[PDB]
Amino acid sequence: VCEGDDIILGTTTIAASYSWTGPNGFTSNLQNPAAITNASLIDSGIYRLVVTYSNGCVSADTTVRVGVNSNPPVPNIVSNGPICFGDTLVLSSSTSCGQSQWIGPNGNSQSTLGTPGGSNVLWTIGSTTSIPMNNANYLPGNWYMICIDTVTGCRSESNTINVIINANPDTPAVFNDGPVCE
Amino acid sequence: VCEGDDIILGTTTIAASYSWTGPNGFTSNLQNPAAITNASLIDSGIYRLVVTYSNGCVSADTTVRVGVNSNPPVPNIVSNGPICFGDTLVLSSSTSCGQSQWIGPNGNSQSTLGTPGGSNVLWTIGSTTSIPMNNANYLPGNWYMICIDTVTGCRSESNTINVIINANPDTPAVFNDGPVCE
Repeated sequence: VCEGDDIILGTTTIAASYSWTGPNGFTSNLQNPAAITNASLIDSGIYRLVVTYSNGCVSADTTVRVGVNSNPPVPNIVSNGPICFGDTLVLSSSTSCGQSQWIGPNGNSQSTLGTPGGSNVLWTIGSTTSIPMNNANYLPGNWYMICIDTVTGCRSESNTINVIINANPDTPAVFNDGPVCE
Repeated sequence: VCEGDDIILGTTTIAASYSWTGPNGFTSNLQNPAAITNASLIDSGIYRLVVTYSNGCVSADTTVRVGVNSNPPVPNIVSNGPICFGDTLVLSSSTSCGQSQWIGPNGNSQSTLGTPGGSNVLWTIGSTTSIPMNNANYLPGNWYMICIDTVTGCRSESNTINVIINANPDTPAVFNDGPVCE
């Protein structure tokens, strides 16, 4: 499991009494002990179960070994600052992440965050993404990043940045006083 | 352990009953007592364990001695104030710290906070750091400092300062009324 997720333990057998023990004070007498929610690295270890039958016989102790994975460090996103419209928008971070899923004003759904890699500015295979002006996601507003661990499946969310894209003023009109003598 | 960290106790043997005692009211009857979280100096001391077997025999009391280290005092960071761009930025503190890890807008990751000492403005071997204008980290914004105890491994975070770097105005254009008679 990855930190913050739930550790689900339980058995499928039938008995007069159940006895569970484990790491960080864990204990239970049920077939399905309450989930260990918001699991931490301290909860990793060996969970064990012994079962007592109505005939007074006691079964052999068996085990479940639960590993807990760390999430990637919280990344710090840095933008190019108050970029002028038409210039390439670059969002990056110094934190090393396997994959990086960028959440813009259009984010957090499968119709936007399509298959990673290739020409996909919102789901890259490293921490830096470049968004051209001719791109649906070239938008100002609050951006964040999710670091994806490609080995464990763990995710860690970033800080939030306000991307500012400035407008280029219109071609100005220029007028004069009309014909003038030499 | 260092204050704020967790004290993890437990045994590896098999018994009918376990009995733990310790400092600050600690007691448990498990093979793996709940962690003492957010450990304080008051939790330091001798933890002890006695184990009872199913045959009625009781083992000898053994010990674990847990020391708890203090964190460095919270340092007060002082900057040079509203420095003009191009001048050297100095961040310092009166608190004596073994190493000092500076967190700027690019901080808190291994790609930024590289090996301490030498030409590394973000990870020094004392409380004062100087950032030249020709440096990636010469940035305005919210800075903090982490004091690192090089003997115990303990860390203590600082206060937060807003560093202001002012722009130098552009070379002004100057115009006049054109040719004038003597």
